[PDB]
Amino acid sequence: SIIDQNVQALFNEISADAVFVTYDGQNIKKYGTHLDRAKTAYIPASTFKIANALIGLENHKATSTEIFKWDGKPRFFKAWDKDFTLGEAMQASTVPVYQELARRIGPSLMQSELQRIGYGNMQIGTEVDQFWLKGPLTITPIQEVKFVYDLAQGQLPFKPEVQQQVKEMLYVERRGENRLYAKSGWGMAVDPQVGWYVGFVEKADGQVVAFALNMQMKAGDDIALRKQLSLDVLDKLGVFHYL
Ligand SMILES: *C(=O)[C@H](CO)[C@@H]1N[C@@H](C(=O)O)C(C)(C)S1
Repeated sequence: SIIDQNVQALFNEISADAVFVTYDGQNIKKYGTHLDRAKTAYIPASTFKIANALIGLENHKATSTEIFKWDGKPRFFKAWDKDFTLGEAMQASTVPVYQELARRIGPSLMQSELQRIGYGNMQIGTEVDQFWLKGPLTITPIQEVKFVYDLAQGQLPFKPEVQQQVKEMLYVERRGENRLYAKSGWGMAVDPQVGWYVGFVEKADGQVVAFALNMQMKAGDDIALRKQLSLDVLDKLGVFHYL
């Protein structure tokens, strides 16, 4: 109860509309400045890389050790003018690498797969390398936590080793034997801009707590806030304490 209060007091800083959803395989809990956001579907943005990677590896469109060579065309961030493996690109949010992946998957296979796994509204439109960045694909924060919780538990409808590979692409840090897995997202090409920070905390016992920060974004917002806010919540909840 007071834990739940200590979490809300963090959201007093946050002028933006936000929601923080947690899941432990039984109960969904909601926190933030605007709770209806948990039931609302938004474009997945870079959080789709999780599903994309899974779909690609499952269908032999790539390997986890394969290197996606840079084409020489300067990308949106100078950081992306480089060669990447799916894991390195996952950490760096290298959009062009996953665009290449989506193109290799193709629109037919991408459609059937998203339908098979029930990922959000399962709509891709006509551009197989754009749907997650500008719609029509949408997904709710509740759908994100249930999806990412299953990845943690190896319960998604994919090969164990495929789920394993994508899981470790999301690894951030550990404290004791509690491990933090996460993925950030910023739907920059839509009004309103959507900000994501989706993941889970794996406690060595075997118990997992999946999480999903979903908030309103604006031009010029601090890129580090989403993660930082999420860690501040995970600390106050007792799921992932600071040192
Ligand atoms: C994916 O959500 C975007 C591409 O539009 C990339 N990821 C962002 C993020 O996770 O913070 C970015 C601002 C690095 S760009």
